[PDB]
Amino acid sequence: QSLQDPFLNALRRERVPVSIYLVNGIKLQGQIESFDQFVILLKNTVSQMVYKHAISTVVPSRPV
Amino acid sequence: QSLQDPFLNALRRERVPVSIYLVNGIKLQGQIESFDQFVILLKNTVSQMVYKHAISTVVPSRPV
Amino acid sequence: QSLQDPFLNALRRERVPVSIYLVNGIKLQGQIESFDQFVILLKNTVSQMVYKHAISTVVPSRPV
Amino acid sequence: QSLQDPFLNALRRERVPVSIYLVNGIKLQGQIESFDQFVILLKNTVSQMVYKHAISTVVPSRPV
Amino acid sequence: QSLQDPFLNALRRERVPVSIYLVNGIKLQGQIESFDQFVILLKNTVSQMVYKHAISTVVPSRPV
Amino acid sequence: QSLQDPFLNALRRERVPVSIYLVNGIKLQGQIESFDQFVILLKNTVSQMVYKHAISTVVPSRPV
RNA sequence: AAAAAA
RNA sequence: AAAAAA
RNA sequence: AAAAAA
Repeated sequence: QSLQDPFLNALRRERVPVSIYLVNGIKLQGQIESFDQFVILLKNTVSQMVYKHAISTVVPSRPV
Repeated sequence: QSLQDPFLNALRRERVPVSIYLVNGIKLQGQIESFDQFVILLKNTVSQMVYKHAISTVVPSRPV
Repeated sequence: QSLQDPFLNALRRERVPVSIYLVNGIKLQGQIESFDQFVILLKNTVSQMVYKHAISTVVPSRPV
Repeated sequence: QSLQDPFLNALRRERVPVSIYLVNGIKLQGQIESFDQFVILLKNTVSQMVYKHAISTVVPSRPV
Repeated sequence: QSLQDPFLNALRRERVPVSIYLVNGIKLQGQIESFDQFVILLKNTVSQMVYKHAISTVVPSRPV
Repeated sequence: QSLQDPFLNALRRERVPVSIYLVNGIKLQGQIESFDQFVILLKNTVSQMVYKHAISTVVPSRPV
């Protein structure tokens, strides 16, 4: 089992806007387009690839 | 045996408010809803997913 | 399936200029010549080898 | 075999006060209460869980 | 296969002066003397051991 | 073959004073008493345990 | 120990 | 989101 | 390349 995947899959399904905060404190904003074991694709004006190892937190702008 | 799971599990069941300190010094506050091998679910205004690799310390508010 | 390889591979073939952001905020600019499991080859004035573990994000200049 | 465990077990056994310095330079102080493969429990006024991956050094306040 | 090793082996063979930038932005300069799976030996006035996990980029002072 | 063990082992036996630089720039000074897969034992006023994952470079004072 | 420098 | 504090 | 911002 897991908990990371159902959490991310939910923000993906529901198109909820998230804030992904990186290990350096930088805050990226957009929507989970998709993800795998090591990365998350984050869509704003463009899709960008975010390595998971650089992520602190994934915060939804509203509950799930 | 494990030490991480029992400690985290006790804060979970006992609804103990914790400060989670990140590798960059930032202090997150809330309660542990659940956790898995790589992430912890922290509830305050909302539930954010916190990656364990970004965590320094998990500090209880009261002794457990 | 993978998500990291197809995304990186598309920027490679389509000669798409990318910004690579490091875990320390520094933005590297250039094009992806190639990559493997642990590193990415980035071309600008020269080819530098960038370790994936030092990468936060890989941001395309145009959508892909 | 190992060397990390006999070292920590000694500071635990002997109740020696230690300084654990984190990767961000922060200095935590207390006594090793216990540890496993990934974390160390550090007792001061409260016990807190310190992930090993966030640790630079474990310095005793006196030789072992 | 790989791509990291042929790249480093080339800078080693050809005695090309490199700049190795660390995850903290510090820039070390010298020549790859040798390397393994986890470290690179960098020769200037003295040889020093650089852990790979602390490296951002390996930049040649001229193309390969 | 390994490269890390022979280099570290030579500084150990030859009692060579080394500077150990952390991923945060801090320079530790002393001598290598011993080391294992994950940690290095550094002696100055006392022996501190230094986690390898927190190390950038190990720099000898004299050539070895 | 900056609830966090797109 | 300092093409980068030997 | 801050022997180290509980």
